[PDB]
Amino acid sequence: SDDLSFKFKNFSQNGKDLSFQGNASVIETGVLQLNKVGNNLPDETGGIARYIAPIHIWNCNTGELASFITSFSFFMETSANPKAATDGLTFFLAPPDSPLRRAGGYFGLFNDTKCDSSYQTVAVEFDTIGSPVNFWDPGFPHIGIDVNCVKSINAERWNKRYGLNNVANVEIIYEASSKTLTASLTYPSDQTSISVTSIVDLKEILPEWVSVGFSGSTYIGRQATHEVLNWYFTSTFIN
Amino acid sequence: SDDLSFKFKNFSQNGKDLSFQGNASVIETGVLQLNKVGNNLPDETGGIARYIAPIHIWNCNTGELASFITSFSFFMETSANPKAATDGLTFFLAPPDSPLRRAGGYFGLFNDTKCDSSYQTVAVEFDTIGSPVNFWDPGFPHIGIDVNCVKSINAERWNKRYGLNNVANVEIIYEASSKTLTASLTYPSDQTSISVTSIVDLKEILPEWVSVGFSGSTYIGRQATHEVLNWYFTSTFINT
Ligand SMILES: *[C@@H]1O[C@H](CO)[C@@H](O[C@@H]2O[C@H](CO)[C@@H](O)[C@H](O)[C@H]2NC(C)=O)[C@H](O[C@@H]2O[C@@H](C)[C@@H](O)[C@@H](O)[C@@H]2O)[C@H]1NC(C)=O
Ligand SMILES: *[C@@H]1O[C@H](CO)[C@@H](O[C@@H]2O[C@H](CO)[C@@H](O)[C@H](O)[C@H]2NC(C)=O)[C@H](O[C@@H]2O[C@@H](C)[C@@H](O)[C@@H](O)[C@@H]2O)[C@H]1NC(C)=O
Ligand SMILES: [Ca+2]
Ligand SMILES: [Ca+2]
Ligand SMILES: [Mn+2]
Ligand SMILES: [Mn+2]
Repeated sequence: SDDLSFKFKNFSQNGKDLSFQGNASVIETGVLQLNKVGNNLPDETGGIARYIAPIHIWNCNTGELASFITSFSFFMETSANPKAATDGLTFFLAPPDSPLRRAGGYFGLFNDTKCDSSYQTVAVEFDTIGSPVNFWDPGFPHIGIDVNCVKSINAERWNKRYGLNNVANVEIIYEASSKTLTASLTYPSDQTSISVTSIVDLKEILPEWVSVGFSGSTYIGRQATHEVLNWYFTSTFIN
Repeated sequence: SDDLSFKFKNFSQNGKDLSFQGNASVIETGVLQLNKVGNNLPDETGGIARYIAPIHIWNCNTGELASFITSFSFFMETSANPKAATDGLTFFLAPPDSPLRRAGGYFGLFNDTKCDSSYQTVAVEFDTIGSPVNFWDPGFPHIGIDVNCVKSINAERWNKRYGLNNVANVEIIYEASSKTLTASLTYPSDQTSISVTSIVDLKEILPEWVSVGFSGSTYIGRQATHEVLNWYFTSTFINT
C-alpha cells in the first residue's frame, strides 16, 4: 500500500496479525515478550516478532522513498546482576522472509561480526552489554544504529535501568527528504532523555518490501527478559 | 491491532500485501482485476483478493465492537449486451482462512442457495443479474446486504452502467454504537446515487478476527470483467 498505520494498545494471546520466530510470544498479561528465560534454553537464546504484512518502503518505478515514525514502551527484568545482564532488544527493517540468525550479542539478526551487504537489515539496537564482553562494542550499555552489521555506524551512552517501575519510552523516525534516521529514549519517571542520529539511504540497503518488528536476546548466566507494552507505526509516501 | 488503516492509490504487480484466490490479480495498468474473461475458463468463473493481515473486528475480553469505513472506485467492461452481462462484485468480511467456493451467481462466497450460519460471512453485493436467471434475487440488478446466504435481507434497485467512462465511487460504513451497516454508490458523471442499509450485530455473526477483501465473478456467454482502481480502509474500537 502507499500509507499504512496500526496501533496496539496491548497484545492478545490469541491474536492473528503477528509472526513469531524463536521464543517470542504474547503472555497472559497482554505483553509482547521477546525472549524467554529458564534453564531449558541454549547458551545464546532469543526471539523475533513482526507485523504480518510487508511494508512498501521505497518504490523503484517512481524512485520514491517513504517516511515513517514508530513509538513503543518497553521494560526488562533480570534475576542476575543489572550491570551484567545481556543482551538487549532491537527494532528493525529486513526482508520479510529473513530467518532467525544467531542469538546472544547478535540479536538473532547476524551470524558474526563481519559486515555484509547481503543482510539488508537496518536496526536500532538497545545494547545492554559492551566490551570487554562484546569486543566490537564500547565499554558501556548504549543505543546505536546498525546497517548490515553488528557494528553500529553510530552509538551513544545509555544508562540502563531494570524493572516494571522503569518503563522506557521510545520514538524512532525516518524523514525521507533528508535521509535522516533519529531514535530517542526517554524515562518518564525523572525525564532522562538520550538520542542518536545518522544519515542513511534506505533505498540502497533494503528491498522495496520489508517487515517491521522486534528481536530480543540474552546469554546463559546473565539472563534477562525483554518486553513490549504497546506499539504505534505509520508510513507514507506523501509526507 | 486496535487500529488499522491503509490506502492504495493504485496497485503494483510485484506487491506483497494482497492474497489471491481463483483468477484475480493486479494487471500492467496498476488495476486490481477480480476475474478474467476468455473462452478457456470454466463456465462459472471468478476470483478473490484480500488484504494479507486479519482485522480485529470485535473483542471477547471487553465485549467491544469496532467501527469501520472503506471506500473504493470500480468499473466493469463487457463485449456482450450490457443488460445480460453477469455477475457482479462484492466487498466482504469472512474467516481469514476461508476457501474459494462456487463462482458465477454465487460470487465465490457460497456453495449454493442454502443459508448457513457456519459461513460467518457478511457481504455488500453489487449484483448485475436477478430473476429469472437467479431465482433467489429481485427481478433486476441491485445492491444488497448478505448475511450468511446468497439471498439478501435487504436490497435496492440499481441501474448498472459499464465502461471506463462510467466509474462508480463506493463508500461503506459500519457504526458500532447503533450497529448500522450502510453502503452507497455514486456515479460522479451525473451524481446518480443509491444506498442500502441494515442493522446487524456483527458479534453474533463473525469470529473475532476476519479478513477484508473483494470477489468478482461471471458466467459463459455473458462475460464481464470487474476492476478496482484504489482502496482506502480504516477500523477502530475508539470511535469519536
Ligand atoms: C549466515 O549464515 C548462513 C548459514 O546458516 C549462511 O547461509 C549459508 O550459505 C552457504 C554459502 O552460500 C550455503 O551453502 C548454505 O546452504 C547456507 N546455509 C543455510 C542454513 O541457509 C549465510 O550466507 C549468505 O547467504 C547465502 C545463501 C549466500 O548468499 C552467501 O553468499 C551469504 O553470505 C550467512 N549470511 C551472511 C551474511 O554471512
Ligand atoms: C460447502 O461445500 C463443501 C464442499 O463439499 C462442504 O464441505 C464438505 O462437506 C462434507 C459433508 O458435510 C464433509 O464431510 C467434507 O469433509 C467437506 N469437504 C470439504 C473439502 O470441506 C461444506 O460443508 C460444510 O462444512 C463441513 C465441514 C460440515 O460442517 C458441513 O455441515 C457444512 O455444510 C458445504 N457447506 C458449507 C456451509 O460450506
Ligand atoms: Ca552487545
Ligand atoms: Ca445475481
Ligand atoms: Mn552494540
Ligand atoms: Mn442478489
